[PDB]
Amino acid sequence: ASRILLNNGAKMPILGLGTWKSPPGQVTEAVKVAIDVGYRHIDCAHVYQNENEVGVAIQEKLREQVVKREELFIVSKLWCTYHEKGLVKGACQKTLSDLKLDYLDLYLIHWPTGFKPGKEFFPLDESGNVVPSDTNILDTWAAMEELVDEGLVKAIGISNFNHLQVEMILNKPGLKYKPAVNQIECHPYLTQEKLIQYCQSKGIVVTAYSPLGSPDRPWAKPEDPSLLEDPRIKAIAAKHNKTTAQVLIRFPMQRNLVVIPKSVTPERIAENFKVFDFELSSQDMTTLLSYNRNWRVCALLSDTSHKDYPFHEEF
Ligand SMILES: NC(=O)c1ccc[n+]([C@@H]2O[C@H](COP(=O)([O-])OP(=O)(O)OC[C@H]3O[C@@H](n4cnc5c(N)ncnc54)[C@H](OP(=O)(O)O)[C@@H]3O)[C@@H](O)[C@H]2O)c1
Ligand SMILES: O=C(O)COc1cc(Cl)ccc1C(=O)NCc1cccc([N+](=O)[O-])c1
Repeated sequence: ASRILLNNGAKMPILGLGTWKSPPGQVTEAVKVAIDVGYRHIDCAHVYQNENEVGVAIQEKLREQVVKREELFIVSKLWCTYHEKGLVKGACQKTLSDLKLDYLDLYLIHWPTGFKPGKEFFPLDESGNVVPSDTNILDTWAAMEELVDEGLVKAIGISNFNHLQVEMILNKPGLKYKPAVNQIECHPYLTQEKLIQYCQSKGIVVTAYSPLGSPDRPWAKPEDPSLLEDPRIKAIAAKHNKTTAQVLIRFPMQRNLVVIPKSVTPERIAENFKVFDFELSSQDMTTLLSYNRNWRVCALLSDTSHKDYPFHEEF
């Protein structure tokens, strides 16, 4: 199936378009092309600084009669500097205004860590440490629940939460909505078997981000492992007459994950969608899982001391 059922009764497309590092000058066209070739899910965030341009694309294709709103599944995320309960609605409405939408299908707490409120996305002190805010996960979650109650968003979820942090929410007395989704890094070098097992056992859908290894991440080092260039994965792709990326997107699909590869290149956007016409075998799957190195492309050492930093726990 093309979509997976969430706890709110809504269906989420298992393939979506990522937008981190899609420049505003190019993401409008990316999203238009993606909608043309069949994408219905777009992964957004305020911190990506391109939601206006994403919203221009969606507006235009609605106006062209290519899709209607109900067919789209638009996700955004509350940034770390807005975790205070008084700031959450404002942040959500800014995102809605930028995207020119009147609801989000899914709104996530982008990271469990709250940062000092202000204009800077990464507020630092004079020695480079990220400055935290005195906010906590449960209070932030209650503020997210209010967004559902007011119809701003149809579902809420989390991102980059370890299983203890997910448990905190599940075990909150008076909880009103369980998280629908946990969006985490996931690829053959970081296969997340225990966190996926946990999440799926609790009825939480998992979305895999950076499925191609985020080669464009701004802190990459030349010597870092490179998924798209891994000759072992290229070999699996050649035997299916598919590209490495296609293999890398199909892999989490077969683990009952949602997956959100990013591109601004029209040919790659189309290429990446062409993943429902082949199957990785059992051996392929076993092989790809065996490449795990517990290697993360997305972390922040300047915030390692945060009380809620998620990656000290095993999972
Ligand atoms: N929740 C969070 O904390 C979080 C964190 C990271 C990412 N995410 C979401 O996950 C999405 C995907 O992750 P990501 O952006 O880190 O990286 P990714 O999707 O793993 O990889 C994106 C990179 O791969 C290139 N690429 C795309 N398709 C390709 C293909 N068929 N062949 C060769 N290269 C290809 C892209 O280049 P071009 O674009 O130049 O074509 C870009 O450089 C993000 O955009 C964001 O929406 C969420
Ligand atoms: O967050 C994302 O979606 C992708 O990562 C981005 C994106 C942009 Cl626009 C800017 C900066 C980052 C980045 O340093 N993210 C890592 C990060 C941030 C905060 C906390 C953590 N943390 O580990 O607590 C990690």
